[PDB]
Amino acid sequence: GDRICIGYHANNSTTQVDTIMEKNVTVTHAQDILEKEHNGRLCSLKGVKPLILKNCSVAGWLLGNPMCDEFLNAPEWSYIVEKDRPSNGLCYPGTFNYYEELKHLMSSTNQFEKIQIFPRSSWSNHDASSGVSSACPYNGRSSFFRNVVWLIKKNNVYRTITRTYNNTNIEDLLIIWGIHHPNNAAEQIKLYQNPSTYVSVGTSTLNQRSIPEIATRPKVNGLSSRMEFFWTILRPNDSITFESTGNFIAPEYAYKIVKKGDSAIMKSELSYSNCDTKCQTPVGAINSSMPFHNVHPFAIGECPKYVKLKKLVLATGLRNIGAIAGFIEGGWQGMVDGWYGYHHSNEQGSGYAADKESTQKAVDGITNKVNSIISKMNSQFEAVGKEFNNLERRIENLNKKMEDGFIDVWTYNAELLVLMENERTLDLHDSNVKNLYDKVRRQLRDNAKELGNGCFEFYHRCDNKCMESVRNGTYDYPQYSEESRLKREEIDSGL
Amino acid sequence: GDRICIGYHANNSTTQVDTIMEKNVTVTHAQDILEKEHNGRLCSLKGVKPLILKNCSVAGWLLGNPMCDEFLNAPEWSYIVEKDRPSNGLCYPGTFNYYEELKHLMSSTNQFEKIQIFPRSSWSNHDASSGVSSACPYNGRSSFFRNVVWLIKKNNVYRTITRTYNNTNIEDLLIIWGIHHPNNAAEQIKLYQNPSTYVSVGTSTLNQRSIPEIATRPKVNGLSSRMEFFWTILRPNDSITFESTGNFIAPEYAYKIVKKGDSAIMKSELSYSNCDTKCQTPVGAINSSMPFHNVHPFAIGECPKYVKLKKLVLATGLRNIGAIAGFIEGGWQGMVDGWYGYHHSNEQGSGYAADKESTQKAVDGITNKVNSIISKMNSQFEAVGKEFNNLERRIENLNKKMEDGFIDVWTYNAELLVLMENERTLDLHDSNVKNLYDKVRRQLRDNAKELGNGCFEFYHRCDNKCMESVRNGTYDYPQYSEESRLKREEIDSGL
Amino acid sequence: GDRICIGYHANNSTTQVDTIMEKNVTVTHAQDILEKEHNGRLCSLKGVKPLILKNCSVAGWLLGNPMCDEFLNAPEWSYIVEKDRPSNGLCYPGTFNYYEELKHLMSSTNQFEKIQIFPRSSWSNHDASSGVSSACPYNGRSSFFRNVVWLIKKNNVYRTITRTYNNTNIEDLLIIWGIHHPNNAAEQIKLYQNPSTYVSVGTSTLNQRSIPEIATRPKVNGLSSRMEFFWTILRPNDSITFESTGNFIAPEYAYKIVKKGDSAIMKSELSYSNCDTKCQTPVGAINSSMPFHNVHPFAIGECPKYVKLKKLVLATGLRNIGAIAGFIEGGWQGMVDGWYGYHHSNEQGSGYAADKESTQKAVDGITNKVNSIISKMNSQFEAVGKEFNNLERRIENLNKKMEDGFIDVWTYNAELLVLMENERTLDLHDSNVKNLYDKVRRQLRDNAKELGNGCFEFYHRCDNKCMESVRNGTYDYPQYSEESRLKREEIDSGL
Repeated sequence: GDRICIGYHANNSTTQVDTIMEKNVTVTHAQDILEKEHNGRLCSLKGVKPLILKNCSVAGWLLGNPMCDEFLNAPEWSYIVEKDRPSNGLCYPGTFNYYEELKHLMSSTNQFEKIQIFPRSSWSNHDASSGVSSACPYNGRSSFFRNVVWLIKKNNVYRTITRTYNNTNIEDLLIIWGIHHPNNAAEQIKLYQNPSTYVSVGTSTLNQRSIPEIATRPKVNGLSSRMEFFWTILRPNDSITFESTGNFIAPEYAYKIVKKGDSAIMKSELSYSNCDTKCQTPVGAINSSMPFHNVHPFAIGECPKYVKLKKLVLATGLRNIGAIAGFIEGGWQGMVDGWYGYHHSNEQGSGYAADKESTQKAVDGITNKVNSIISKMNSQFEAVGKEFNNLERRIENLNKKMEDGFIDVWTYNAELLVLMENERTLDLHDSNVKNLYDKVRRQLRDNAKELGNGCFEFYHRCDNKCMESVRNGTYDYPQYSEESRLKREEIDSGL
Repeated sequence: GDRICIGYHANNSTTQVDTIMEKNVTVTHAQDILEKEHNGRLCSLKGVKPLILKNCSVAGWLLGNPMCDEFLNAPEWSYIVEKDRPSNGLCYPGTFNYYEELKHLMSSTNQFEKIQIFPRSSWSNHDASSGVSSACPYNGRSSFFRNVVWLIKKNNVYRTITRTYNNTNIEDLLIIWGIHHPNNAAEQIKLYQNPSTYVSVGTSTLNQRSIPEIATRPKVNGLSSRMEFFWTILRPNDSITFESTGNFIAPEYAYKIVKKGDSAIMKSELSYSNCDTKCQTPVGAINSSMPFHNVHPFAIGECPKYVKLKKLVLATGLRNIGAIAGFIEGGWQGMVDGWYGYHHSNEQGSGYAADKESTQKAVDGITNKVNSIISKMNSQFEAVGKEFNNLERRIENLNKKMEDGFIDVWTYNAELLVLMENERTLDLHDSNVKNLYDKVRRQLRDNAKELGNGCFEFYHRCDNKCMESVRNGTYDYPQYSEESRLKREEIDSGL
Repeated sequence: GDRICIGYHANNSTTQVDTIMEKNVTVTHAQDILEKEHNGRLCSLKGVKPLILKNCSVAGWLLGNPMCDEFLNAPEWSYIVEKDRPSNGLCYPGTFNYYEELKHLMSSTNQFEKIQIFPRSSWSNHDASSGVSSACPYNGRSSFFRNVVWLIKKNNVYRTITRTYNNTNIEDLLIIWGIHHPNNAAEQIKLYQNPSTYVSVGTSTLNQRSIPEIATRPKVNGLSSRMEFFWTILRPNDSITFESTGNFIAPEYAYKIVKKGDSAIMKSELSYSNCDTKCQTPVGAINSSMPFHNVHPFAIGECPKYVKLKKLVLATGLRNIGAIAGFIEGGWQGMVDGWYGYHHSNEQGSGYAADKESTQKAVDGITNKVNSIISKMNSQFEAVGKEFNNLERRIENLNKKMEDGFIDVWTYNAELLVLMENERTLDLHDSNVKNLYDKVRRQLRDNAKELGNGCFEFYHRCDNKCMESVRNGTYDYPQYSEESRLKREEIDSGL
């Protein structure tokens, strides 16, 4: 009898970590840091709803394709949701110049107020009612974009238009107009009389004469004529003036840009649910508590940072071992309120006391290391949505390589960070047990025999209140030096 | 007599590694991981040949510059090889609209099938034979692009063309046409009669009237007129219709895009050899066995990852030391089938036994660390070739900075990874010898004296079959405790 | 009496470092590596001055806006300085085609030589003197760009211009011309007679007919007409020919590109001072001695690498502790010419000798580790300035994300590098003290008692010239083995 042992925590845990060196390493304690679940709904972003375009495209909405619903309330949004291939775009076929630029402008803007600038009834000298087509049904009748006017010759006359709007607002105004490209020369004259026409737009920034390009094209949504649209931002206290002799698709309404800020155009097939999140992805929303996720790269909100991994587990405690007598043979499930500690084995004692001056010293710098790790990726790359047209493949690929590029880097970074100070979290625990041992050996010197198992046997009488002298770093050799002085010469001369 | 020593491997190796701390550190074993050789040929890519354009540019090929050879067989390719400045481009001078976009389309496509769409003999109302020029010799005669037709007024008449092709194929069709820009008004009328002409193209996606731009320009390849070309992808079950009153350079043949996939347009001056590779660079092919190379950034195939370094050597074993008696003084060339081990020195023995329960435990986690390192760069940036025209410098520089950017990052990553767990591979070996020592000391306790050289001398009789008791972690103190009990009191009372 | 202790340096230092584990860790020695000061001036770059555009924009300079001063001396520059919103741009309002491309060309070019190509007095058949406007005052009179000529009908005639310049120079020539867009058809005819006009330019590379676009626009700087400018680089031994029937704004002077190289267009509000630097940022210049700075991302010259941090401090020495008797209790302010060492305590001695064979061995591999760290970021991303127009937002954001992207990566890299081998610099010092201790224990074996405080007491007579035997690794056990042999049996049998 008369012993003392130095050992470490063990427990029911089966949590597993990885390092550079080893795969699958059972530990006492560890934190998962990778979110891999989503709710598969689309939700508001911290109280603020998305604009859900339904089966409509941004052009359908902005121009007022009769099939799309205007948002009369002038709502603010958190993001914009567009199906992958919407069905309500340019119902009248044609092009929409710098369309993807306009889409990118939407991503920095959060609220529109639709404003009349040219009332549909103020073109006394032209027909403002015949401009409808079988390509734009509203309740089955022929119709047309609601926010622009197909101007057409009145009484076989087309008096040359010159008309100005002064932006007397505080806000930028987004204005859209268009031009008509007919099938053939008979169709031009039947609509706008004057055989040779133009649409001229002027601001302080933009100067543009535009000309009808007559060709013979396939029937899209039923027609061969096309309609090409343009757009501009009119700054405050600037004016715009349109002049045309035919083919001019006039704006009636402009869009006040009333709130700029963080927004997004998310391609998703889902629809709205009564639900709120801090983080939305196109295939559902995230419980943004953990620092990394792998659900989707195009997540918006206050989000965890995206890494392409299947698991990412931080180690925080010991490995896990029976495990009898001392630290060399494993850890003690019998220690509970501490990570490293002791075992009495006394004239009176049993054992299992924890050294908390190095146990909370350990839970100190690892829970301080833990969030230090989370915060140094505070600045990690978040991807941003963008679109490109069939003649901008190179930049679309440039953009794609850049975003895959950074995700790969940051995925490597995140993994190598966990793998590495996982190996140093464990290498610390070992070093912490090994140093507990040396602080008791450096006090109990002559008066004890090193058992080689991580325990010591005492050449003296110990006493319970003297084995806190060793736990407290207080044990004085002299006060029982003279009792050990004699007993050991008895072993050298025992049996 | 009566000793035992603990030591490590040493060998004839002169291989050298680096760490954060030290340069040039001789080791027993190490793996080079950086490929720096190439064969200077161009080869097929795993059975599949490159399309070698010879002295021709992609436009020369596609349009059929009489100097370039068509590929009648409709072959599939692995990559496309274009000299840096080809000599057979637009032999008739002019421009080729969105040329670099078309080049980028080639990089995702692997096979064309040339298809007639408008046979050269089906333009009854126009001259299809006079359209040749002295800028396009074939065997010294005047000639012209073979895949397009220079249509010219027949009998001083130019009846207005309107002609349609319906893509009744499964595949995308690449179609090329062009327009003619003459020197002066006399030259327009002499060719196409009608003084004012146009070329109109329509699909469901594209609408384009095109107009002859007459100017007075320098003589390129001998002429002052120019010819401007356009192109489009016609989707399946879509049609295209061309309408023109003059200056129209008609397509005869279209290109079926019959195989899309991984391809590339490699600028290289070399020519084909009878040779095959897993990895091709513009200056030669790579023996793609090692994980990194530094031959060229624009390598394609299954390739090692590119880093801008001159050397990259992983450490896998001990440093390398004579080195007499114990581990404190160096390692033992006399140990051979193991990294760490022992030395007998017995009543009967000599020495040199290896501790394999920690020697393959070491070759375990380092050859497991080795390929763990290679695989975490599985996702490292591979560069992709792109071209830009003289008015897209900014993006070309954007693209260049991005690709240099990522290479710099991944070069830093690769180096810091080797340097760092090189220092921990060695720091492991030290720790492994130092722990072998402690497992024999923790068993042979009283019955041996620590010599300070990494050896122990026995206060008892050892026995060969008891010095595997120490190698096996089986040595019991008691079975010869009583013999050492006495001998040591004899030293304290010896001479 | 009769002792010896092993300990480490301590000092007056209060310098603090960080690691992954701990914040704020006092040390003996450390190097700051982050520059955070600037002088707030703009200076020459290693003898070579900037071109300071003052209240002028690159277009104002190049075209010769009467308000901007030509640089008659043909100076070379190091960078170009442009205010954020200059006030002297196109004084005559209009556009400048591919303006941002031209700005990007300036960044690779270092010297212009202005060259006459078409003297203002060589247009016999047109008025070369009436082309001035109230939008371009020089000393209050009406004036105009000095490097281009507003050509106007002479005597109600406008003879069709055709005029050629052959670039007979070694250098690329930058040439600028323009076209005039009038208010209305009355204004066209009053200036250039011929109602329908064009401006045609031809080189071997460029073919361009250009047409006046008459519209009704707001009054910018007082006018509603606009003027649109173009530009091209004419290669050596190529020619350019302009042909026009009206509205043609002719070049008089071209710019020889006489020196290409490293340059930049820095947006800054400051002005020149008599001052020189190796590194300039828009808000001032940097003392480019340290390896990192955080002053500004758009710094040019030989510069430290930019990281977004507030501090970055390398550890190079010990932590800092009284600290009495041995290494377990702290370090000794009394050791001065060394990091680790000893303390005599002798029949004659006092103490405090330094072990320099492991002290310069330590200052060796850390000052070798220090600059190894600085050099592995030799290849770190340096940002490059670029501009984009209101219809290139997507790429501007692409460009912005790329440059923020790399800065974030390299900022993470730099921090994780310091934090990590700070922890291994300190973990080395500990290991170095702990190994000093073992080399004296492995020699003084039986003849000394381990005190547990990092000191040993001698069972023998020591001698000053024998306690360099322990510092030199020379101490032989035998020469005083027999004196200790006896004394220790006296302790076991003392009182």
